[PDB]
Amino acid sequence: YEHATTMPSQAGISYNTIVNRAGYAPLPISITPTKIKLIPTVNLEYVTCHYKTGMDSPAIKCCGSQECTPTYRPDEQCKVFTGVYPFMWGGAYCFCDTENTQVSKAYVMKSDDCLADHAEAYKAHTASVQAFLNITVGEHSIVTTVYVNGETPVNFNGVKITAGPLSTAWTPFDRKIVQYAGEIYNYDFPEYGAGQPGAFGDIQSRTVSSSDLYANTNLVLQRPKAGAIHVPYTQAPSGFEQWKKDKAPSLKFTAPFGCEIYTNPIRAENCAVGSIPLAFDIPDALFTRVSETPTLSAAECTLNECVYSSDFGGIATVKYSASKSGKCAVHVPSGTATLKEAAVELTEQGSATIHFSTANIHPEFRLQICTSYVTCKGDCHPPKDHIVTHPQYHAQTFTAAVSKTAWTWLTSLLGGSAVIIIIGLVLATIVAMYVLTNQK
Amino acid sequence: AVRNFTVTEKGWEFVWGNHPPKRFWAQETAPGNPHGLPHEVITHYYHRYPMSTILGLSICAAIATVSVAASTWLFCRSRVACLTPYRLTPNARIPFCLAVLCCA
Ligand SMILES: *[C@@H]1O[C@H](CO)[C@@H](O)[C@H](O)[C@H]1NC(C)=O
Repeated sequence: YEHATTMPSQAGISYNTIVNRAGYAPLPISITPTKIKLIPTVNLEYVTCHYKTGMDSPAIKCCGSQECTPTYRPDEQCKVFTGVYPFMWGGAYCFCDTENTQVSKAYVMKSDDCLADHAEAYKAHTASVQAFLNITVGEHSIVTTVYVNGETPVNFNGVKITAGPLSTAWTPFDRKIVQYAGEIYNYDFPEYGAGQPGAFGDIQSRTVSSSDLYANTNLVLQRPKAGAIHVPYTQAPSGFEQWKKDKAPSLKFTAPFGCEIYTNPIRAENCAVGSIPLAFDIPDALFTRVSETPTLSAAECTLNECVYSSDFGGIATVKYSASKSGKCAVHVPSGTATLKEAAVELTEQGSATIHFSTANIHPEFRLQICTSYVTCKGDCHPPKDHIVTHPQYHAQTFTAAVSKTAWTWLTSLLGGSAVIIIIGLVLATIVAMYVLTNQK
Repeated sequence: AVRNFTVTEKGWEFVWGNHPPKRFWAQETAPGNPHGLPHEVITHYYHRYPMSTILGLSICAAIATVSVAASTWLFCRSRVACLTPYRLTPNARIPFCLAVLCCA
């Protein structure tokens, strides 16, 4: 047997369905997504951390001149300052008052803590979806991590399930993302080799252990103070630390649809968007003929309690006179109510209670049991809580909460005016016919 | 501080300091009573479903007013068309219509 159903991708909410055949007992299928993941494929563009300005010891030449060694290091700069008179703790270093030179040389390296305190700039694309479903079909229950691509089935007890593809291609991560301290930021970082001073990525390394380093920090060399041995320099402040000052909240705080962002691997969990289409291939072994299953008779539904709350705020009691004990795949074909139980135990004679959740102020649905179709009606009342901590299990119809007094008033306004128009038209036609027939 | 936020049926969460995030969902509860007088019904179906009552109520009122005006217009036209043949007779004898319908 083949089925094609579709269930909302709302984690933590069970979803029940029934399968019917011409000469087979109905069977219940319950799917519970405990966790829905979205794992984009990410490429490590580069790694950024705090830099460290390293200066070579000044090359002091007394009564002479020096030349600039050519540049070979990240952001490396060299300059020869003439007319210096350095001092040390012993005393004056040179004996010439002038024509002394000092070579100052600076460059940029990664900080010693780049192995731990670093941010990884990634390119994110090609999202993939996985779902951890508790699946119960034919009183057979399993747990499976099914991929939500439409290509890969999952098999168990001869049953085949093909999930996906996901209805919506939406993803929280954009093309360029930044991972730092276990948090993901949607940041438009500069490309490798295109970093700018004082901003994120001012120094870039391909890998945390890589031997390359692009540095752009506006390093310049100043003249040493008179009678001093040091290498003055001026730099734009670190772009990593400035970025940390102005990160803005991470994706776990700014993502839509309630997504929860995790790292290692970079993923988004429990996004309440889209719907998973399921394709079922069920072997005929699980199916049972109508004779084998109990057949229901003399069943009446009473709504002894109903509040149209988000949770199962309704109880329906059905009086039944069944042929034999067994199991019924209790289900409501309409969207009026959502049933907590996908199956109910059945005895020879008695009453069965079913917990249901509805958004209708005046509910009236066709509860389906093993074979019977009971018509169940009642009245519901507003619940206590203004706010709850769980999503609504039912679904809101356009005419869900419309009462009956509203129907009476609307029919009187829309339906009484039509009556008045009909009366006027009849009177006009009668008068016209009367005068026309009374001319001759 | 006191901060008010609007929570709808879709959901709403807040993180306060180092506490774990807390999520809340609205729920159709109040105010008014749909099983009551018209003002209570209008209040209940306005606070809930806003802009779907103001539009609907205005549409219904406009339809009712147009229907009433049209019915009055047709009734007056019928009265004129049934009386003027009898009305403009020089001696103005109008027993039959007034006896069968009491139009005047
Ligand atoms: C899904 O199955 C697992 C494994 O037994 C269980 O721990 C979990 O509670 C089940 N989920 C629900 C919603 O029952």
